[PDB]
Amino acid sequence: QIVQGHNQVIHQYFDEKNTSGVLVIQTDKKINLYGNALSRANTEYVPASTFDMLNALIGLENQKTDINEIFKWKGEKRLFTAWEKDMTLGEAMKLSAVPVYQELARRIGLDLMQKEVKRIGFGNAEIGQQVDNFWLVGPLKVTPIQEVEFVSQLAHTQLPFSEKVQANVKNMLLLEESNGYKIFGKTGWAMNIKSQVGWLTGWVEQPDGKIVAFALNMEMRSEMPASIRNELLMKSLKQLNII
Repeated sequence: QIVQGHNQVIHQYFDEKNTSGVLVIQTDKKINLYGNALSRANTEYVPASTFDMLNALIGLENQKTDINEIFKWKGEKRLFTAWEKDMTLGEAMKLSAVPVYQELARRIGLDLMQKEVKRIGFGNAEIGQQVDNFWLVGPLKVTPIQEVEFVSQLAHTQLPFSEKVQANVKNMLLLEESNGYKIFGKTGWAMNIKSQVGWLTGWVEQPDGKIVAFALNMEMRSEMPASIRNELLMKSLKQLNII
């Protein structure tokens, strides 16, 4: 049941940021839509870094890597200085270090990747012929509703992967943690489109254990702070009494 939530206030929040966005909340097979551009909820977009969650699942499931492996930095200048080091898959997750996730995609290889993305049904499930950038520039696209369903299932260990793998990938995703409320998830930003999409997709684990999943999806400009996504998400979650 996908419905427009009580949206008068969150609408304003999106307006007051001069963006066009949607916030999708899933709380036990109720999905509510918020924001100032609700039609985004059913529009496919490149997932960008949010795909790392699925890449990691597939790689661990198929034993292409393990959570102790240290991915070596060979010495080349990377897009961010923070990425310029040896790191594990979990540290790569937190930093969204693309080269590590590209190295993992190339181990998985094109077939296995396509077969796994189709089995999971992630978005349009098209990865094309280039195994190491399909989630960055296309052709892979996915809706915000499809993303919230995906993270909700990960949070509940309901994806079609091993329980241990799912637990290991959840453990990589912790963003912030106060008042007994934990926020897990993954930002993404498809900086090269004709239109730049920003994601923050994840869930809240409330103190009593309950899970509320989210997927924020908005139009990004270069004028904006990267932090704008976390700011709009947290303001909205507070207004909705989810945190």
